[PDB]
Amino acid sequence: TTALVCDNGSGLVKAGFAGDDAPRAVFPSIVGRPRHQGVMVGMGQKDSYVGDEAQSKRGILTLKYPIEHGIITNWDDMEKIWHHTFYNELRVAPEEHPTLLTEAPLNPKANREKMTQIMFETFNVPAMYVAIQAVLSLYASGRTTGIVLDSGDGVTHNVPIYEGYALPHAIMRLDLAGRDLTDYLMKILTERGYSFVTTAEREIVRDIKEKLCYVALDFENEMATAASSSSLEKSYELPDGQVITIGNERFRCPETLFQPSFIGMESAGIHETTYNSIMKCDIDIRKDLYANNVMSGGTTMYPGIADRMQKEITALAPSTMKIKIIAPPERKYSVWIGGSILASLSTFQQMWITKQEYDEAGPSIVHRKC
Amino acid sequence: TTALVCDNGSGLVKAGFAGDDAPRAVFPSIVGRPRHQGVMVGMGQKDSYVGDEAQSKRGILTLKYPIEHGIITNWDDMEKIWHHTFYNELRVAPEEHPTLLTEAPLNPKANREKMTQIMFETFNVPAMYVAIQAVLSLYASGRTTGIVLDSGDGVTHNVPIYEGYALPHAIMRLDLAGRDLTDYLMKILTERGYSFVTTAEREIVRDIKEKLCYVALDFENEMATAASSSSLEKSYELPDGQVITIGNERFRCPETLFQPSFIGMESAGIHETTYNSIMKCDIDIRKDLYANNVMSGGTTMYPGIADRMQKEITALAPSTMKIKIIAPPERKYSVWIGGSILASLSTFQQMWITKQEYDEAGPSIVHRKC
Amino acid sequence: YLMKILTERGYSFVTTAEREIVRDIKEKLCYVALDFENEMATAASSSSLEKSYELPDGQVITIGNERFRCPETLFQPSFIGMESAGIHETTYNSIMKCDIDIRKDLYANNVMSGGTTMYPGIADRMQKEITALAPSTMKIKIIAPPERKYSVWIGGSILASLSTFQQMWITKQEYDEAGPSIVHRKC
Amino acid sequence: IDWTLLEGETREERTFRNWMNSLGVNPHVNHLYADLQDALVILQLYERIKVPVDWSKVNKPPYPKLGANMKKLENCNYAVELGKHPAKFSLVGIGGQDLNDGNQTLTLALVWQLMRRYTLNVLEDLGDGQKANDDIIVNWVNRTLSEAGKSTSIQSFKDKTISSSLAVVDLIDAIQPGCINYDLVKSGNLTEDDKHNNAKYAVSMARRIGARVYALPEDLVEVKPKMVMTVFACLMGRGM
Ligand SMILES: Nc1ncnc2c1ncn2[C@@H]1O[C@H](COP(=O)(O)OP(=O)(O)O)[C@@H](O)[C@H]1O
Ligand SMILES: Nc1ncnc2c1ncn2[C@@H]1O[C@H](COP(=O)(O)OP(=O)(O)O)[C@@H](O)[C@H]1O
Ligand SMILES: Nc1ncnc2c1ncn2[C@@H]1O[C@H](COP(=O)(O)OP(=O)(O)O)[C@@H](O)[C@H]1O
Ligand SMILES: [Mg+2]
Ligand SMILES: [Mg+2]
Repeated sequence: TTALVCDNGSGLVKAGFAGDDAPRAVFPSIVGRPRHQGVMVGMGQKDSYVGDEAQSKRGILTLKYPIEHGIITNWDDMEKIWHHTFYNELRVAPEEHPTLLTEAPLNPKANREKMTQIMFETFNVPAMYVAIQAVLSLYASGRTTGIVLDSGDGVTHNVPIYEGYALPHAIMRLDLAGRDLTDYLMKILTERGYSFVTTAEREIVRDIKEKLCYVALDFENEMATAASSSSLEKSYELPDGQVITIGNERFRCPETLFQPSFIGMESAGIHETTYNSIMKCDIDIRKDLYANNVMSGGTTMYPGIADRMQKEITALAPSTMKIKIIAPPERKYSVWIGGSILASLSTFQQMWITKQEYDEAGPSIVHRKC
Repeated sequence: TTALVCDNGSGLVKAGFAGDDAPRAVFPSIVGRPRHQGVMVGMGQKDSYVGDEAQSKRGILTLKYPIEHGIITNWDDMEKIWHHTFYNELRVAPEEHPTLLTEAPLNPKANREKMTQIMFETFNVPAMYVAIQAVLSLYASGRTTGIVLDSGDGVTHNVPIYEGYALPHAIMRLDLAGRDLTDYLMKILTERGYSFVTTAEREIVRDIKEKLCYVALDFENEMATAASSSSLEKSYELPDGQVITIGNERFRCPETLFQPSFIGMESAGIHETTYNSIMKCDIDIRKDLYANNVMSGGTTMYPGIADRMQKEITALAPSTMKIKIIAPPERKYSVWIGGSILASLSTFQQMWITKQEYDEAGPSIVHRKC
Repeated sequence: YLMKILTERGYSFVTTAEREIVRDIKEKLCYVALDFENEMATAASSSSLEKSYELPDGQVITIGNERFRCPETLFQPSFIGMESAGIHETTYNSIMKCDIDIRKDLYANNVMSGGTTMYPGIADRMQKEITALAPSTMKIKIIAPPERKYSVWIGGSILASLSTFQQMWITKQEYDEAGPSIVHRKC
Repeated sequence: IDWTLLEGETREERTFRNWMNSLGVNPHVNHLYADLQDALVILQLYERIKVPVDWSKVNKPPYPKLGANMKKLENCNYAVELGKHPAKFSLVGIGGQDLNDGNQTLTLALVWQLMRRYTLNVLEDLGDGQKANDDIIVNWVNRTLSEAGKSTSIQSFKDKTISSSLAVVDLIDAIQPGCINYDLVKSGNLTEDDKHNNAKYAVSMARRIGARVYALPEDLVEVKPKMVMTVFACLMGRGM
């Protein structure tokens, strides 16, 4: 009938139908289990909480993410989220819809193979496909040339594409994304005396990060600005009514994207990783890659992150090239939007991994067809 | 019915209609094929890139020349260039036009036989003819006496003609031309740290050839001038914005024409090859040949090439002859220009190889009629 | 490239200290396949090519297919995105650029040196690949001494101990006059 | 009918553009390298040259804002595919993305072969079968004009007497006596400039009777022999 587009990120699940312009279901990719003692009869019958109900009852739960750094680490909890996606949030029978799934590059091969076997044997989909997330972000931009910087909850990765051809040797992947920024904001919030330890309190710090944090155009003068004045101070009200104030941690947290040494990592920032990915490409295609730096994912939604990238790559570029970052306001769903474009094309209808092909080749068919 | 004049050399294709004074289509004779992985649907459909498009998208292609040293080495890719020439660049049906083709002297006989078979059995031309390039370059100058130095991309050859009579025993041929100067410039550019390896980077070095290289009048004083001062230094901007500087390789690259031992060849330079061809001619026609040295082809376009041939031959000549180099500004199309002159003559209309003659004698007809 | 293809099994090495671990894995477990397409079919069926390696922290990683796919980049540089030809074709192309009279003696003396020529099966593969490119009446002979890793040093101690070499040094007096450019004349 | 000269446009592109509009494509082609990029006009011209087009494989001009370029790129891939196998054109090195990008050389490499096929079909339905000839159609006009009787008779298409449109307007009313209309015709008092007006005066009514003439008036004022024969070939079909 119609195809399902499911983008399983580390943090959020984006699901919907091919041909729409926005996902129908966006809920956190968590599973919660009660950690206290049930005393009222008839109220402890529920063994697990999955979607937004795991988030609303998080005070009495321990929260687990099945996906970490793009790799599915819990396969029983992943089937819970897929059951929640198909039957509760989209309310469709998966046996009638081909399903399009997404994955990051440079990812273990058993990950792609297991989600193929899950969809065919547990959910019994007629066909499926696994696409690369950065390729789909280029579909959403209406482009066939450009280097994509995708930064979500688990993985930051770069994929150069020129005229619809990918250069895999230039694909660069960094395991630094939003969940690592949230954990660093927790670590530096203790400097002002605010302590967040519980997995439920980690969801609070993520809410603080998405509201008050921003990228400084020049990091060393924001530090001098915040040291002398209090014009960067901002307040946040906790769920119990307490009020916390941060002035310096607002831009020290996203600065880990450009200085990964803040969290003790030896890697280079996202500006140098993009430039190094371009310099691994043929000298003829570099001018077009400099002019199409496509941004994607929720970790690129900080205020002032495209101004900071445009300034940092310009300092590394040969001063004759013109640098252009395309950061659309719909960045958070570019991977999903591009997936619904791809699954709607009639030229794509012969590239599904049909169940017939899976029955004769097994779960390894996904490596040849994707 | 207007005749077609296709002067396809090792480097470029020159095509047009007999009667015009300049070729209508001048594109590189290359065929590119994608070397990378196609990821976006609807973009991997093109299997071959032929004309200037292969030059536009060379970043993702491996570029092959179907012609090497005047000899067609890839007959499947040579038909692509001819199909592109007739249908895309000229937009004529070959079944209605006699086609004039060119070829270098002392060339394998199967090359001329097989390009006669292609023209009759694949393109189904009404008539065709194969002409020697150095003879056509003499029509273009409006002469009937002279010795032609033809230097293109693959072959350098000398042909002496007197009163419209060729002296075949004095015909010279040197397999050292523009392409071998490109490969020498790539090799000596690494002395400054500039590395060009791929087939797409050879096109960048050829571009540096045609814009910055010149012929030294006296090689040993230019070498001492460039060593002391810095006035011969020049800069060039690569496609990605990097700036390279060369000061000494400008005149050492074309010096290989006069000292073929720079690339490990035992042959003599072009100045001693044209002189050896004169000394193989009858003593009575030598004075006329000394005063008509006709240069043609792109490799004769270096600044100072004609003043150096004048000086070098004068040192070998008997000091009472007067040496005259004829280097018209339209040198690059003399072979094509002279072929449009020849195909326009009414005297020539009985010299075509018609299809009826080919149907009774096969491809060998070209050996007796041309 | 071994680091890049180790992530297919879930082994992530990203730091400059972890690159020294991958170098150690390469030198101990990698080998050149005589026929690449048959070894790929062999590893895809059984697990007799699998081997284990213990990391400095005690973790044990297993590779079965990356063992010969890593040195295969020498013969197929397109694995790492390069357009160049393999070391067997580059060696053959160097011979074909030489005088036709000296090619028979070059075919019979193919000398390898350096650490990257120390993979098990590298000389058998070069022997087989050049033979397929040679005119079938020549004799291809690869010379791979067990002391390959120090051939450049060993030959430099032979050269520097010769008495005829003692006039080929660039002395300090020569450098004091011509400057650092003296090295281009004497060497 | 539009007869105007653009600032930059070669005579080859004017002939192709005029042939498209005079053939009845649903949009009005104003720029060749800007109106063919969705391949809808090209797919329409395939029907005019007896090439079957499966319209279930074509994306209709209402395009979603998301993935519109991929929708148009699929159309260009179908147009190039139909040119190779069933149309038997020679399209070497041409893909769908060349039409979609508006490549000037490779767009003209396809449209000139469409026009050649269209003219070839005009020259074959005039006869019984697979015969196409020029001197059969030149004495036809010299014969059908004797029914009324007028001093207009040409030897071939290269004659300079058809420099003015007096010879073609002499034939335009022989088939249809209801289009006499010699009000604006000129005879004997014509310069080089004023015969452009009657050339348009003659070509314009050819579509009124039913002769689908796709030649420019400039192709008639001068004696371009390949386009003037199309005018008489298109007039024969309306006549007989
Ligand atoms: N406006 C925002 N500012 C800063 N961070 C944000 C914003 N919106 C979302 N994020 C972060 O982005 C991450 C989710 O991004 P997303 O692309 O949905 O991840 P995934 O690819 O795993 O679904 C979360 O870690 C969240 O904290
Ligand atoms: N201005 C220039 N200066 C020096 N060399 C040139 C110049 N223009 C073209 N060339 C050389 O001319 C060659 C092509 O010449 P051409 O006469 O077309 O050869 P062919 O007859 O083989 O096609 C190229 O290899 C290029 O290096
Ligand atoms: N047994 C082995 N098998 C495979 N590779 C090896 C082996 N021993 C050394 N190498 C590789 O060869 C290189 C040895 O360095 P060497 O040959 O001395 O190079 P260089 O001359 O540049 O110093 C190292 O990079 C190492 O990775
Ligand atoms: Mg994501
Ligand atoms: Mg030539």
